[PDB]
Amino acid sequence: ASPPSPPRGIKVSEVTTRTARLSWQSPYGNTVVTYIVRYWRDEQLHQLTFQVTSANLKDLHPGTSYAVQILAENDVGASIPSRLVQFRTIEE
Repeated sequence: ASPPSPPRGIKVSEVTTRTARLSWQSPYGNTVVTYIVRYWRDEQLHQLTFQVTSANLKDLHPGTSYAVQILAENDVGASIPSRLVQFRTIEE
């Protein structure tokens, strides 16, 4: 066994004033893998976990730039992070 490879194909599907919806694909095979979503304002650091390859980030600041990483995790440990994805919430 070994840590999983990174999540793949990360897309920011929708963005609103206070939410951002994320989509991705499971990592290349290395067992059960879950995910760690780290996001922050790009100008506190937030971290949430998910079992499915989608996440709706909530109660974000309007008209704000965000960075987001996603990591895969199994019972060995976490993958190397995704590349950083940039998105921007809609102004109020």
